[PDB]
Amino acid sequence: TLSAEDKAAVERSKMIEKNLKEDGISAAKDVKLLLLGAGESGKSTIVKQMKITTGIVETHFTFKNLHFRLFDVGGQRSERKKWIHCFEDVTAIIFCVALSGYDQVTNRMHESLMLFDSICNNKFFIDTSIILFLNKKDLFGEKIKKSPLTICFPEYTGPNTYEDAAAYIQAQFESKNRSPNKEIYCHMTCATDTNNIQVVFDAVTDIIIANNLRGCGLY
Amino acid sequence: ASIAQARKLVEQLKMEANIDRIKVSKAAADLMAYCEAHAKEDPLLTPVPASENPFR
Amino acid sequence: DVQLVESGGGLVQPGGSRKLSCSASGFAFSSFGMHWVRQAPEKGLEWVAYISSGSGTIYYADTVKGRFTISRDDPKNTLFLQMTSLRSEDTAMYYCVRSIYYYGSSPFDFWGQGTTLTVSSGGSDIVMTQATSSVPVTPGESVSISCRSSKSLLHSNGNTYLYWFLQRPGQSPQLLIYRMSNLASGVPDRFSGSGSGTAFTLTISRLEAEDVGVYYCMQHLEYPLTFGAGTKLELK
Amino acid sequence: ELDQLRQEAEQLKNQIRDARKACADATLSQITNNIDPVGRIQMRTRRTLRGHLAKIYAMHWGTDSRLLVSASQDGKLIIWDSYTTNKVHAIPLRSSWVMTCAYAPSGNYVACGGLDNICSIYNLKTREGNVRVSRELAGHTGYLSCCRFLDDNQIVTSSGDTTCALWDIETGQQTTTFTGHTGDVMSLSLAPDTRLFVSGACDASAKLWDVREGMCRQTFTGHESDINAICFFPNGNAFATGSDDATCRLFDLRADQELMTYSHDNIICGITSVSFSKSGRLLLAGYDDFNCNVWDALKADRAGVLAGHDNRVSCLGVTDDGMAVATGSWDSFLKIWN
Amino acid sequence: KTFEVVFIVLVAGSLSLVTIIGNILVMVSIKVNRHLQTVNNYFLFSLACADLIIGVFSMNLYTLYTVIGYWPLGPVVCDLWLALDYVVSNASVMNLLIISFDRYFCVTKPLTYPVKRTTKMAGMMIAAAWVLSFILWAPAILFWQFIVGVRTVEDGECYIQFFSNAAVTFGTAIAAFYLPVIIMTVLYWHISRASKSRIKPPPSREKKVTRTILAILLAFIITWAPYNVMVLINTFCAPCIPNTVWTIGYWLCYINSTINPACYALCNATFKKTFKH
Ligand SMILES: CC(=O)OCC[N+](C)(C)C
Repeated sequence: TLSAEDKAAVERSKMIEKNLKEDGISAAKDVKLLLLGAGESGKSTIVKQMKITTGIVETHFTFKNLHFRLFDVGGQRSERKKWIHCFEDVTAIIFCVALSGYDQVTNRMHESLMLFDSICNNKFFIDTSIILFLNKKDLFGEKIKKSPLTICFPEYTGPNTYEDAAAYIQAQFESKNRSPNKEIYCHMTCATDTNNIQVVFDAVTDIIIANNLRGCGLY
Repeated sequence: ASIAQARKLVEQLKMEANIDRIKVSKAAADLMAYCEAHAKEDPLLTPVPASENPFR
Repeated sequence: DVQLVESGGGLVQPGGSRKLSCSASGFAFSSFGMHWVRQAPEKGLEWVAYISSGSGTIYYADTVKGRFTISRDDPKNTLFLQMTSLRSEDTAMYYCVRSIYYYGSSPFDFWGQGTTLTVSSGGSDIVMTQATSSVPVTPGESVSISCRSSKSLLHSNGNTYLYWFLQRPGQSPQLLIYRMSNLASGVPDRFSGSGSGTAFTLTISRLEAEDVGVYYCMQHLEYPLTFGAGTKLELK
Repeated sequence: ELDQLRQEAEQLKNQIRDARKACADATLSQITNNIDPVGRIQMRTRRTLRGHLAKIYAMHWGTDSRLLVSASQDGKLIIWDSYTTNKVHAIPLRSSWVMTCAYAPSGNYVACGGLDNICSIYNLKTREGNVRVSRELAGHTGYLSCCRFLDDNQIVTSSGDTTCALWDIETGQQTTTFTGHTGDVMSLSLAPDTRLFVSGACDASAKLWDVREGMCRQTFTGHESDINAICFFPNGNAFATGSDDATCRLFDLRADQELMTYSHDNIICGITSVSFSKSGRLLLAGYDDFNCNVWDALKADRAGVLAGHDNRVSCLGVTDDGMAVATGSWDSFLKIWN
Repeated sequence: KTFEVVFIVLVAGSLSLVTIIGNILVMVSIKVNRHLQTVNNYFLFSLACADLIIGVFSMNLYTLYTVIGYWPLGPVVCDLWLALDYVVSNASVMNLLIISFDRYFCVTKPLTYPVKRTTKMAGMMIAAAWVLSFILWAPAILFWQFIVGVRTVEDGECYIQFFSNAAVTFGTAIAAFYLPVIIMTVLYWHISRASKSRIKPPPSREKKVTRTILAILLAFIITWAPYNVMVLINTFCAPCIPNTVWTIGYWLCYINSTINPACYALCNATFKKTFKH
């Protein structure tokens, strides 16, 4: 041993290593999310309906013995690629798109499509699944009854009803990923909706299960 | 307006454009002299025997 | 700010028992190592026990093993000593010391105030000798105090575990220089220490009337900790 | 009057370029055609410090070349002992997003910062035991990138709001602010005399500031992308900037122009950290392709590779006596090499 | 006679070469590739070592034995070889069982289990498997004759002596085969049931999981079944079993060792991407 105490130092090291391990174990039951989108896309609405100043602003909430951490990073008005490398390893990415993108700021829907394409093909987010929220679904009905959809997508060919147009929009958004290791979940959400935490919960559980299956080699 | 910004930029350039510059030959000879005048005191390019190495 | 106050001493018949308490307030008690040190009515200081942070390792002196028990309750930041079957040689004043340990720390930095205790009538240790006993001094003069050991205190790590303490009359000891030439916190620059292996010295420059007392030397190379007889300084 | 001032600035920059062209007569490669190559510098891992749980973003050595600091997004700022691989302190942070750290030259204080726009200062030698937060500086409007200690009383920080500042820790006030950059500032290195410093930004430019008057002195522009790391030469008359275009260059202060570039067609990933050796004969540069490189700074030829990390190396630094070099990557590990 | 022996020797050599090549490929692939190296692969490493040892030693020596017709090296080498063969076979089975337990705990307890399973726990489990197999097999095989105080192995054959004893061979066979297979099939049923889709032409995620589960379980059972069933009918009435079937059986048990790199170490696409080299 030849230690000259010089041995309570080793004891102290072991105690603080134990503290590090205990802190690490207790910090693995909280899910880390990341909220992205654009202005007037309703991304603040989903925060408002979820229960319970520069820098990172969070929406700290919990649901059903699983803890959540929603990081809203829209307030960082600087270069995006210089601090998104530290935001990887999140469980999922929440993307909010407004269905009433029928005007200039180009059409807002095209900007949302381009931004979704940019975010689902970034080198740090090639393997992180995305949960997609289609906001303002009540306005969309009257907007499409009054005005046609061909203003946004000229090549649209089909019925001008709610269902077919909504399916076309959803397919257009879901046809932006090329990696077989990730999935896109979608949901049509009104301005005022009953449940939106259950949709995050039952999607994050599926993401975690799929990641565990891939890691074990059983996938 | 932009007049103040342009004035600041040109003042900065004029202040910077009045600095003495030595020849590159001297600015490289000094670097090489410093590099070769401290060769014995750098324990990285000259490996140290395990008798005095504190990490092994 | 930092306070160590004890209680539980008095008159005890031989063969009885007593429980001593050390209640601390003003620092992180839960991450410190605590000792117990007793002092005879006329002799020097002697080490008693020790308990580490987390109550991992406990050590005892040779003359109290099996009779004394040391334990701590850090949620209520108090330290205890349970004593059983007292003898006539256990009458002394008991102190309470804190000994935080890591790379570069200063052990034995704060000392308690002590509780008296009187009882009526009913080999491998590193002995350290201080040949000097008592010398007269005058203000403005420089003196040197020497403390020698029996085993080399220079460990292979390059450290030399020698501690110097000062005990002014009617007061608790302070830490002057630790292991073996570092200057403690709050002690003036006048004091300095030097030595090698088994011969050590303490240098005092520009002595005043406030640094008069008895000086003690301790070793921390291996338990049990051994003190010295101490050198007394008095005005000429 | 905008056009007239634009023409004046164009004339000024033309004069700058003409003077730079005139002041150059030869290249550092030509004068160094005779010196002896350093050969293959093979270095081996001595210690591996495995305490962290997430990716490591910053690391600073101690003045005595034994104690070490590291930061990560596990929320911890734990300082190590290199010789014995012991842990001596573990400081929990308020914000998990940390991208810089510092360790005071005297050894009493450390610093930290990140996406929270705040530089925190901790006291290690407190009287009551555990480490405590001393100051919480908040004057920047963007994320911090690098902070260095002038002494125990004043610190200098660089942020992503295109500004750098010098603080007074006792009062907590931004004593001086440095401006002139265009994009985010990502690096900072102090002179040996701590009388001036440099900073590399995301507009592919590096400036030479002065800590007294708070005015930029020289501007160097050779790169093609953002600059991510700067370090002075040991003699304090040159610095090396590692940028994001998979190249690093050496600039000289007096000559006011580039001296030599260190590139290789087999290298495509960008730089993350740059440091020198005690004599300046070696340049060590971290890389995005999961390993580190050693460059013969006087000959611009590779002289070794430091492999052993399986992710991006984000921090790098040699000790103050030149005995060891430490690297830390995103795999939550940290290595020591001799 | 003239051609049958050379044909069976060629077949045995081909299978041995396949086994060795697959195992060494697994071993090199784990080490060289950073991605491929993970804490959930040390079990595959241990399984590869066990398969390699079984392949080389058991396959080659048993081929020599079955061709020439009698044990050359005498009872001591026979006992040592039998002990080594049985120990490493049980080590392989225990490695499979540990892998099944790890998968079950990782899937059913998704968040907390991966961090609670430190790298030391993996080594502890591998050591436990190897040591348990060693204790179960080697001492009894080596010291049964000394204990019972008599020796009956004929000088013209090499087979374990306590097969005549009923209870001991029942205990060993019942444990070694019937316990891990039941545990594995129960755990894999639980994994497959808890791996559906809970939301609201690629194949559904449950389809691939069930395909892999069936592949693994069939690959184990079809190979290891014939040997252990003949032991139970042998212990009561020996003459029922013809001599040829025993070799085929003892060999299938060896063939099970050939496909472990395929069933377990060719599900991750990284292995196949590396294997293109
Ligand atoms: C352990 C066990 O019972 O299997 C037997 C292995 N075999 C057939 C290769 C000897």
